[PDB]
Amino acid sequence: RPLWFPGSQPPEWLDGSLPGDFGFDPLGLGSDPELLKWFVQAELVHCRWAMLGAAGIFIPEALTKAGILNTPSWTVAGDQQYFTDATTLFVIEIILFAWAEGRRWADIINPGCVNVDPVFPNNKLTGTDVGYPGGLWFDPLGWGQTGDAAKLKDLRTREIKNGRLAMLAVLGAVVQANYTHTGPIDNLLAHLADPGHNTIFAL
Amino acid sequence: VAGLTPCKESKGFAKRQKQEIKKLEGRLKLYAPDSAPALAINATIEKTKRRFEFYGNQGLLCGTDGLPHLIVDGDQAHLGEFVYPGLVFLYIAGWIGWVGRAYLIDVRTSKKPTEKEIIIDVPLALRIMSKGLTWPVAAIGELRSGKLVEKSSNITVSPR
Amino acid sequence: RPLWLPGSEAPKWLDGSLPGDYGFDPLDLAAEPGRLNWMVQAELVHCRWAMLGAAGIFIPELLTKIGILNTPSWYKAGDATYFADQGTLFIVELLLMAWAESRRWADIARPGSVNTDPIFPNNKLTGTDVGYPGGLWFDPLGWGSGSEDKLKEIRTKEVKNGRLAMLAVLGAFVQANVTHVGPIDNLFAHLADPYHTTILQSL
Amino acid sequence: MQDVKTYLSTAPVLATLWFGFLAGLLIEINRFFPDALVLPL
Amino acid sequence: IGPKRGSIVKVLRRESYWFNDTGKVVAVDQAPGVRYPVVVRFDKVNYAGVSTNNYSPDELEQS
Amino acid sequence: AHSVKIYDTCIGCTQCVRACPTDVLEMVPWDGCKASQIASAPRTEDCVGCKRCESACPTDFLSVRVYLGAETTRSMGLAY
Ligand code: CLA
Ligand SMILES: CC1=C[C@H](O)CC(C)(C)[C@H]1/C=C/C(C)=C/C=C/C(C)=C/C=C/C=C(C)/C=C/C=C(C)/C=C/C1=C(C)C[C@H](O)CC1(C)C
Ligand code: SF4
Repeated sequence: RPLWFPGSQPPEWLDGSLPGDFGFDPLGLGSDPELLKWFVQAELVHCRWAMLGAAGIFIPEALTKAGILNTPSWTVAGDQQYFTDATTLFVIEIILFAWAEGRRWADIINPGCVNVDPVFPNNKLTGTDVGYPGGLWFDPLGWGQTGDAAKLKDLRTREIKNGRLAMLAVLGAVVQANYTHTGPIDNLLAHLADPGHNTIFAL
Repeated sequence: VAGLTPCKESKGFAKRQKQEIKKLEGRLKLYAPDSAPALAINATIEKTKRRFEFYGNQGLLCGTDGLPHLIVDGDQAHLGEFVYPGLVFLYIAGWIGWVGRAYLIDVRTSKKPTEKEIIIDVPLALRIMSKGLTWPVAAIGELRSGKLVEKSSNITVSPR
Repeated sequence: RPLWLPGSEAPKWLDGSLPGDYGFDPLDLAAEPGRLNWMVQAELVHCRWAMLGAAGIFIPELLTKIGILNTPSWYKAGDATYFADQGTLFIVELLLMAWAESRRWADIARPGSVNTDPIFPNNKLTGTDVGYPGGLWFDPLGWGSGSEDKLKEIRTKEVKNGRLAMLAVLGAFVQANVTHVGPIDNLFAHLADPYHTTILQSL
Repeated sequence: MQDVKTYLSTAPVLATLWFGFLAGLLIEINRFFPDALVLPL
Repeated sequence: IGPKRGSIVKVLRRESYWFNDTGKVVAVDQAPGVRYPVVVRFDKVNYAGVSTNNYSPDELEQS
Repeated sequence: AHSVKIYDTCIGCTQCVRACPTDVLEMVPWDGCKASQIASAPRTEDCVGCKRCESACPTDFLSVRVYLGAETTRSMGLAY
């Protein structure tokens, strides 16, 4: 078992059964079993929103620097004008995510209850674990439903560790915009020129 | 009503608007026009001018002091002075009184009823704080069903 | 049966016999014994007054937009003059509402008591269930009798069309309060620019 | 969290968290809607 | 004597703190000559902090 | 001086005598409790009136009861 602090004893609540479990709990906030299942569910949607966040921050701004796309910076992207006002873009999204996350709220509380499509009862999700819904809408290639459990755990471990790098990255993009007032691709190319000086201590 | 002029046509109410901006304009004379403390007094003046234009547009009654007076009798012109925010208040105050009453019933039928009042059971509390929304239909419903009041034979009464 | 919230336990009072039962009593307004008999009668007048309300608010305003009635708006219909005084028509209504609702009040209190005529007692109402006064005056086509599974479907169709009308009439009320435009024109201003005619833009 | 949330559910902490939210709400009502003497609705 | 051990009684004694209050009987003394044999335990303490008090069977009814 | 009265609600728990600082109360035999003893106040003229016995009585309401009446040099607690 790989662990974050190789001399330390791993915690009792982190038994290695969860994907991406490396025993990192110094404050011990996942000690309660009922709160640990909520926090794993909190970490899953945090990971996937940050990877979707990192593909809208670092991917199109790299294409903006390379001249592939003329999209604005991620900090000033909400300030731009669209066909729908940004105040009423939220309540369209809030209504659309009251069905997306509110039906996800029932799956965390009651597993195996919102897996059936209400409009057409023949359609259902091929998922058995909380946080991994499956089905055609979410797993159209069927890679997440495998018979073997060792490959399935490593692929979920691959999902978590790709997630938590982006949660460092989107948080990294927030503080870089607050400190340097510059896009993080432009902070990378400034750091790729002279990495000795172009850092956080360049002021 | 009650010898009070409306505040939109009150000369004393317009005098208090004139002498409040003039107090704040003289405070602005010792600052730079683009300075940070001058933006606070400029926001104070626009807060004052918003206030006086809001009081005159609501049909407020101003006396001889130039001050807006509230008519709490239940006048059809004056509902938002006492009757409308009173019904808004009593709904909120009855919400506080109904979710505190329903919490005590929910913890009286418990193993240790006194440890649930120093340590308030938030999943038990938050599931009835939502239920305090519809409380006039639940207070008079408990009043009509007899569950709101306790009979005097089961109430601790000090002797005569 | 389907419920208002998947993964949520149905309340013990709403057991699924009542037409239109989706286990929707989150605030417990019909818990008490003997209370759900009053709240169905309350739902039935409110749903039928709203379907009477929606046929007098939207249908004459829709035909005013076509222009084959030229009826005034419903929120300005109290200012319209008639052959009677507008204040007088209130009290003549509540003398007729004193008769019609107190005959309905005794049916909820003592069922099977006021189905007979007060004047010519050979005329008796054929309704058996509380809240369904079958007779020649109210159901002349005899659609309120049959099998219990067939009767439950048409009683489900009253309240599902009735709950929509309640939401409708409550919508027209708030629309006429903050926008001061009649609700068929509010529909036609929403099919032109839907993302600019929203409750946030109307505040 | 079997005992940390029990401490967080105590009477002084829940009074601080509620009145922190309550005075936090009533201050933010008094920013966007200040000088409110008459309810217009 | 007494109503029952382990039963719910209501105190009719005027000067007690637990007048018209639900109490649980824990002991009834069957020795003759005892004026207040029924020992009733209460969920709430009085101002002295105790919950144990002795009452006669004439000052209690079953509720 | 002070009149200390014992009532029949006493359980013979003896703590009214143990709380007495002027030796007023004593435990006499009795037939009305499990302990088969009741308090009494023979030296009630020595009573200061402090009601330490009423503070230590677990019976609701109190079995020992001190009524503050005529006060003399015993019940005033003076040394001069
Ligand atoms: C995915 C993680 C990640 C990555 C690769 C970067 C990369 C960069 N950051 Mg950094 N940063 C991060 C997250 C990240 N950061 C976080 C979480 C914060 C909040 C504290 C910031 C806040 C921050 C500021 C305010 C600034 C930078 C700047 C920079 C650049 C110079 C290096 C430096 O001074 O680092 C500073 C690093 C930190 C303050 C935090 C350490 C970063 C993480 C937490 C540790 C490493 C994690 C992981 C092992 C990285 C894997 C890298 C791998 C892909 C090769 C560099 C391109 C500077 C810049 O613009 O350069 C011109 C700048 O001024 N960063
Ligand atoms: C676990 C543990 C253990 C024990 O408990 C102790 C402690 C220490 C406490 C711990 C730890 C912790 C931590 C580290 C935390 C952190 C986290 C994070 C950072 C997150 C993020 C997270 C993040 C996230 C989700 C993110 C998201 C994002 C997004 C949406 C974005 C978006 C966008 C885009 C696309 C672009 C455009 O143009 C703009 C926008 C719109 C802006
Ligand atoms: S303290 Fe009270 S109960 Fe105990 S012996 Fe003295 S008088 Fe009796």
